[PDB]
Amino acid sequence: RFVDDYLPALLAQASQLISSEFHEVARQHGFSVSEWRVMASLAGSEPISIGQLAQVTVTKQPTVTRLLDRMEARGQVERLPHESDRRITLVRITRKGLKAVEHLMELAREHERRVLEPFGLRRAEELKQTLRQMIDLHVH
Amino acid sequence: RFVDDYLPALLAQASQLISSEFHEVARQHGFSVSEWRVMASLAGSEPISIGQLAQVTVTKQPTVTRLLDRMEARGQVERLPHESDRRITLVRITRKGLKAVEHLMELAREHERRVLEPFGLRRAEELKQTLRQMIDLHVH
Ligand SMILES: O=C(O)CCc1c[nH]c2ccccc12
Ligand SMILES: O=C(O)CCc1c[nH]c2ccccc12
Repeated sequence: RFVDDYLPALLAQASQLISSEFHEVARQHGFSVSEWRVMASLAGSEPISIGQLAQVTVTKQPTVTRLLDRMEARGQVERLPHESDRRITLVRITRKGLKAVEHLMELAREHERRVLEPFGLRRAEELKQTLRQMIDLHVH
Repeated sequence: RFVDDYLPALLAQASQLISSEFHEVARQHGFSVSEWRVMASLAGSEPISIGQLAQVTVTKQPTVTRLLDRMEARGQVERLPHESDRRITLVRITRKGLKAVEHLMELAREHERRVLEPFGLRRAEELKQTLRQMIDLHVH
């Protein structure tokens, strides 16, 4: 059957199944999916643009802006002007947001280790390498 | 940074970027994303359950049921009773739906070939193999 080997379908199914496993943990720790994606994407990062955040969190930019309105109100993130461009807003995690998400990030790493363990280090690194190359070739 | 190598984030970004490329083609041919996923998942398939269709199309089951209401009204799919279980509904593509989607499926195969060409046959097959194994290990 067409769908059994069609790459976009395989990527989307694998992504949904693994992510839905971790979302149960995230919600048990008081996070929504979008809050978790934003804080995990910003943790240990320099400030990035709203558009970059939208791409890496796979969230539409108007949705991200509304999310940042409330996460900034809760002191978990901060928006800042671009040092040069008046049309670009940067965003960073605050210390409060980092402390809020650090434990969950450790649980995320453990869950990822469990997902990748049956494949071995070689196949795991090959998968991550291929995905990174694909993203860098298709990002706008 | 955590997010740069986190497998669920890599899978979701790669999936979104590649799929969004093909969705432009699908809509130019008059398909919505959900209609394309249903018809492509059913093409060349025996009847499958609603729950199976929801999993492979990564669409919530109530959403799939509403979608099938209108696709069945347009004669593109047919729901049928399970030969044994009264609690299971099966669904299939009709000849009309297959003829509607066949050309688009060829374009999908060409787009996939372009996406995978830089990686080579070995890395492409390794990726598809790993994704299939991951789905089969995490599907409920
Ligand atoms: O490209 C998409 O629309 C998402 C990938 C995808 C998930 N399930 C699918 C079933 C058939 C064709 C494509 C898909
Ligand atoms: O697990 C998810 O919520 C989807 C995967 C995902 C996409 N972008 C992300 C950014 C940070 C952490 C996880 C993700």
